[PDB]
Amino acid sequence: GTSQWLRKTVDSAAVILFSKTTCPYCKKVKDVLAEAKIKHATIELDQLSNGSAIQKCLASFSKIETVPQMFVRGKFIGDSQTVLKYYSNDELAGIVNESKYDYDLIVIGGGSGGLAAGKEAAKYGAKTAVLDYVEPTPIGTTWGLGGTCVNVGCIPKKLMHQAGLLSHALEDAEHFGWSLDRSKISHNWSTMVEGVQSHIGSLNWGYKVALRDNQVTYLNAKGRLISPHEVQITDKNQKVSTITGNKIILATGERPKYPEIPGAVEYGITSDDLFSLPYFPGKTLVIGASYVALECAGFLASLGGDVTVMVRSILLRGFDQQMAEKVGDYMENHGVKFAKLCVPDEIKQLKVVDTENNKPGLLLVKGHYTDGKKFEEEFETVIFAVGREPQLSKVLCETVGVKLDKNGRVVCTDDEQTTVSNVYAIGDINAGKPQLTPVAIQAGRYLARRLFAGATELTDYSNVATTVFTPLEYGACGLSEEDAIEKYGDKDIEVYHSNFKPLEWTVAHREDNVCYMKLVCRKSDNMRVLGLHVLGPNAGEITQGYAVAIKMGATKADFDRTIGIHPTCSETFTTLHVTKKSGVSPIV
Amino acid sequence: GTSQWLRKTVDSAAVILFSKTTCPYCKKVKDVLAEAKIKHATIELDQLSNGSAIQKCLASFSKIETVPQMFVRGKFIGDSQTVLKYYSNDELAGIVNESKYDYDLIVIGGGSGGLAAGKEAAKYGAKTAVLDYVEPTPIGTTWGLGGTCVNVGCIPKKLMHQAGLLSHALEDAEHFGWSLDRSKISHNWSTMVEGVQSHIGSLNWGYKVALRDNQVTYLNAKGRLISPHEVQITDKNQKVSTITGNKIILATGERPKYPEIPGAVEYGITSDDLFSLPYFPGKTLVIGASYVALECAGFLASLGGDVTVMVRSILLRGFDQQMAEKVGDYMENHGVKFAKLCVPDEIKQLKVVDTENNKPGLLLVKGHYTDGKKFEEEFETVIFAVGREPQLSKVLCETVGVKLDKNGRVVCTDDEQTTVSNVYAIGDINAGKPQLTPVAIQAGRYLARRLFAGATELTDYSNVATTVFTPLEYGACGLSEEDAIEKYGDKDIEVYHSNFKPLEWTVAHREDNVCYMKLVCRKSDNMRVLGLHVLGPNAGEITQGYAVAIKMGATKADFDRTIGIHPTCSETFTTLHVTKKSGVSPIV
Ligand SMILES: Cc1cc2nc3c(=O)[nH]c(=O)nc-3n(C[C@H](O)[C@H](O)[C@H](O)COP(=O)(O)OP(=O)(O)OC[C@H]3O[C@@H](n4cnc5c(N)ncnc54)[C@H](O)[C@@H]3O)c2cc1C
Ligand SMILES: Cc1cc2nc3c(=O)[nH]c(=O)nc-3n(C[C@H](O)[C@H](O)[C@H](O)COP(=O)(O)OP(=O)(O)OC[C@H]3O[C@@H](n4cnc5c(N)ncnc54)[C@H](O)[C@@H]3O)c2cc1C
Ligand SMILES: OCCN1CCN(CCO)CC1
Ligand SMILES: OCCN1CCN(CCO)CC1
Repeated sequence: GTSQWLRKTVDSAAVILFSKTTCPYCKKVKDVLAEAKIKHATIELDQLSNGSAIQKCLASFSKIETVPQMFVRGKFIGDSQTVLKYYSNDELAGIVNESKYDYDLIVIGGGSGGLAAGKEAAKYGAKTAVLDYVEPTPIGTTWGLGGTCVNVGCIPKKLMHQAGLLSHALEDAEHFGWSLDRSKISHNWSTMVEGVQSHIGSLNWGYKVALRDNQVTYLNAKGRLISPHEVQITDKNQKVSTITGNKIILATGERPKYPEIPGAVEYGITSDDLFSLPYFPGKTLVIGASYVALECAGFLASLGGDVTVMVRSILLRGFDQQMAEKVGDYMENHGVKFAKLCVPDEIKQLKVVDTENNKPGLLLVKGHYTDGKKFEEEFETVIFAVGREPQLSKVLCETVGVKLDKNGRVVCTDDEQTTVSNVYAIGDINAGKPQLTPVAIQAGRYLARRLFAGATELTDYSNVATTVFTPLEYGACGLSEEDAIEKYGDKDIEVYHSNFKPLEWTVAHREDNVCYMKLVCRKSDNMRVLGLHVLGPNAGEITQGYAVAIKMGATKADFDRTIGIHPTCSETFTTLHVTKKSGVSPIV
Repeated sequence: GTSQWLRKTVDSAAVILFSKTTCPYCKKVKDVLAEAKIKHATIELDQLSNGSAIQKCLASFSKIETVPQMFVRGKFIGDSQTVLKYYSNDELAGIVNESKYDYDLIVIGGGSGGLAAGKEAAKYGAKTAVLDYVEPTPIGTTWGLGGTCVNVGCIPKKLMHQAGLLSHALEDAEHFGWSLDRSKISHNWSTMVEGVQSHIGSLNWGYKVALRDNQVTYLNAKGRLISPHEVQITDKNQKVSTITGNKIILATGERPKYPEIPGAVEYGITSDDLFSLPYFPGKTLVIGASYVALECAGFLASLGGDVTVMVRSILLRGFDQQMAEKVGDYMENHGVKFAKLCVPDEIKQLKVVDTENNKPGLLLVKGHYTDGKKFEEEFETVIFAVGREPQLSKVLCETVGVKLDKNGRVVCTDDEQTTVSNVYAIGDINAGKPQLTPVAIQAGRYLARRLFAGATELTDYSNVATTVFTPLEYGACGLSEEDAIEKYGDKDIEVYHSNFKPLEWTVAHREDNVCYMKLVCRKSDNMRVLGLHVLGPNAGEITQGYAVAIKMGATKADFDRTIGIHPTCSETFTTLHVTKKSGVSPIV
């Protein structure tokens, strides 16, 4: 296995030094390379348990068993005397730059995963290019470098959520003694958008600086993989050229889906448009029941808007359905209207958007309920949040041999390798994986280290915690209650649960017995915690730390023996005692 | 060991049933006892690995080896036929009520620990009395049932902290698009206090109802332990009587210290007075540098007050001093003045408090700095926060034989037992233990289960997480960096750290590179996490979950392999990479 690891590492690293921490010759070479500004990976064999075996195995590549040993792109370059010879003869720069390809790595896609992968690879001397292109939405919306999360996802979404949370902060402040006249307080959408967009702009710019400062080539160009090592690029001017790369990372993400009904593309918008919308949405219909749908509906209602969500069947399919119902119940009790068991048939235009005065248009939405009654109501804005999908036939020619599944996502090994052995895929287009920004980042950074620094660590995609930033937030890590029961059987599952009330809600006169948490546990495995679920404020902060404990195999006894921090919401996880099977009420 | 456990369990339980989950005779007895409203502990031997040994060992108490076996106060009462005989002859109630003592348990002190202990004990049939008396402060302040945290500690402190946090919420709201005129917004102290006190009142009342509903006797009386089983009580009317108890729990807590300087008792106040203060403090001097001092100074300044903290030497002695300095720096940058290296000499009165119009008085504080310069400044309110101390010579006669340490705290075994074998101590008066409400609660609940339900589980007092609710909150779990270095040596310690910026602070134009976190790790123990530290918003929610992982022995690798929740503050713990020894800046 050492041999297989070493051969893969040598074949793939751009520039790599096999070293020992206590060798002056190893240090001679490192100082030369640093002085010449030559970035490289380093493997200190005296820090590896099988370093002595690695050292002997190196002779199969270099005919020598000593350190240091320098490799470039699979070729043994030399020991210390040889490296210094190249340097003193001004030959070293040419040696370390020789490649069959323009780049060691081409990343197609400049989002959460691709930027993380490209930046990390460049640290080890990989000559890296990152391609990013944002295809405009149907109304023409585009944005800068950084991907979905930065421009039209997690970042603006949570900032507008915070704008919404500040509404309840204004309400609460009076009860806590602050003297303010709410009846003169209103929200200005475009002032909020301008602040959000200024921050996004600082991220776009920061990423461009980051890539420059790491000697990564950034091309604002659409990339298309035409053969395993050839990426055809089309720039702003429609100029087409081809660049070649040793390793390719596909990191192209997804875009919103539209339903195939008249008027949807012409008159509706998606989340891609919402976060830079130059007019206030006004009275809004959200069609959809995903976390995007409910998050957007939620903050729009807390900003004072007249909001309706059209739900075909259930909320948050794939999430714990008890929690999903509690999430939606809170929203309905706090101003969000729900058109349940309802689907849209047609969007018709009644007024065009006012580009000069930044006012929405007006739309007539026709639909129908399962009981046969018709839905017909006017809205100023209609947001479709009915799923997202990859768009790879734009990005890889069918002839390259990269296998997709029936949803168009890339079929990968557990080390992100596609069916084309130099081509990898990370982030939302990697089939089967949780579609989250920190997953994409960990996947890309860890992959880059395996490709170019000899690492072995894989990304662990199990028990990845999430938070839905609805008006009352929902954090989760692990299995839903229903999935646990399906997998292990009802008799092997114990669920501990409790309502709770944040201390902050007491003086503010908010609800008893609405915030809620539970631990879904496996009886036959020492009451192992299979799933953790919390509905309450700051739910992402609550949940995150428990994800470490769940990764480590926490049991109910581990939660019990831990002491709470008081007064917090999270501490209630350390004193749960009511089981669902007991039938005792969880209210407090 | 089974024999020692069984003998202790039988001797101590008030009413206990040795049972098997699948015995109809065991169920006959349980239904009788439930019908007769006889509360008891139950031990299901068929759920214990050594139940068959326990079953045989029971014959040494009962001459029989079958289940069920019922015991009362150390006496075998009978099998099923005998218990039913007592019931059918109307003799059972008398049997289960016979005791050498008025109570199975007397709790002296109705605070966090004592209420938790008393309520839990009563669940197992322990006839329980809880005594609580609040000695008035020097200005006459008193309050109701529930202890320090409920009335004059964690609960009002965090509510006033929230009032302070809402100030920054009003500031932020404008940047997020809300239109409000701050120049007409002010804070009303007494409106806030009235809300806080209404909540506290609901807790006082809830505890009284809770005790009634659990058949606990609540005596609003000062208790004094005069012999191992005799508690002398003095009621509101100065009527003195004696009650007897089998087990005694001392749970009497501490009160604020005053320095011995002229005017301190006459003209200053403490936290005991602050949380119900009927006048606004106005321009305030806090003398002290504890978490109480800094928490109180912090919220008073965020409510708009003119606040100074007088610091003799350092902040937060006993806490990580890097974090303490960052905590204080934030406060100084946000309106809190610090009189450093300064001590008070004299408080003189310039105006008496206005009891009719609810306005503060006025005080002249004279003090001196270490460089010899004099301190002389006027304040409307002076708060002493210079430590807390037990007051047990009021509570136990010296002749009883309960050993105290040199600070007046009770010297306990690891199961809370004092040097008097039926007398236990929990909470703040238990020497050496973290002085926190959830510790007191876990200690009392777990002790009650050992005394009256045959449990063996001890309270684990190690790595107890904390949060200081200063304007920028500070959460911690485990060792300070300096304590780790002292214990293991600098060469065995690695510290990973980073600044961060909450997403909520971006649009709000708050500080870069002020929030901060670190993991203090042990190199020779697989990079075990010895201490976790975070300065930032919602720090108690951030910290809590990690305390489970630290309890389980988390390493740096366990943090790394866990995926972040984005966007949160807490996720930065999952991607730390800068070490202090590297010298690389932690800024971001
Ligand atoms: C509204 C919304 C809210 C969200 N909120 C959260 C949240 O709170 N927390 C969380 O963890 N996740 C959240 N997500 C998910 C997160 O945004 C994605 O998981 C993440 O962005 C995926 O990263 P990626 O690198 O796979 O793709 P992306 O970030 O989508 O980046 C892919 C980039 O490649 C570009 N591209 C596509 N094709 C090409 C091509 N041929 N050539 C060049 N460039 C191309 C794309 O235009 C894009 O810029 C949210 C998503 C949405 C839509
Ligand atoms: C300002 C302040 C803020 C705090 N904030 C926090 C925080 O945020 N989180 C946290 O975990 N901890 C906090 N604490 C600590 C917490 O309050 C204590 O750890 C906790 O209250 C100790 O509980 P206890 O049961 O030991 O004693 P107490 O809660 O003090 O209860 C003891 C009771 O016994 C009464 N008593 C005393 N003698 C007698 C007697 N002879 N007879 C009858 N009754 C008697 C006392 O008057 C009191 O009512 C704070 C403390 C203070 C002062
Ligand atoms: O989109 C469906 C995602 N789904 C929700 C999160 N789940 C994990 C937490 O319970 C798993 C899958
Ligand atoms: O009052 C001193 C308390 N002190 C602070 C908390 N510490 C633990 C977290 O680092 C331990 C002790």
